[PDB]
Amino acid sequence: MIQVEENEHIQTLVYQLNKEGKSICGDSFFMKADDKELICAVADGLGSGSLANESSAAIKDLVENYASEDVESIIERCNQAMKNKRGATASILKINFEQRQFTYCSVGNVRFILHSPSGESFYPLPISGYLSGKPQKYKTHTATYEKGSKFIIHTDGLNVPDIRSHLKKGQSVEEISNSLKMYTTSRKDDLTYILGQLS
Ligand SMILES: [Mg+2]
Repeated sequence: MIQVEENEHIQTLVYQLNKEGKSICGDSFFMKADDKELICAVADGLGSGSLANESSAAIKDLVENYASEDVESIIERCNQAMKNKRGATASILKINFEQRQFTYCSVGNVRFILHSPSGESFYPLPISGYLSGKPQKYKTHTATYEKGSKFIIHTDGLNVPDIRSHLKKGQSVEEISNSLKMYTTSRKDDLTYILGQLS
């Protein structure tokens, strides 16, 4: 499944495909852009079956409902919802277009890379553990992006040797998605990513 969106400030693409032979996806995402801001999130539930989905879906729902809150507030609501669930790894990104500012918070192995035309990339290491409902010490990143920046948020189903290179070379989110096609054919795990290109 691919879904694309565009406005004056960003173009996005969401790709999601299940593990080969698996009916219920354990990954979830949420994406919403208006003329002023973007909210998005990607999550990968622990365990299997309906229980992995229950966990990542709870995140999708909370990010949509609480989108106006700061990322660390949203992720903490997500953490509380994991109590008595399998838990999930997750990443939450908010962008304010007028300021060209983004904020980011994550726990676990859902990765985020933002590539600047200047050749700088924001590429945090994964934070160990997962959202389990137990106490977290969140790390929130706040920074300015330059026009022309491109980014990806992806679950562990996408395993690419040099993701930065794909972002640098691609001229649109459709091109970057096509550039990643060889990593999507095996379907060893659920695979979810969100691409963005920022004006
Ligand atoms: Mg996974």
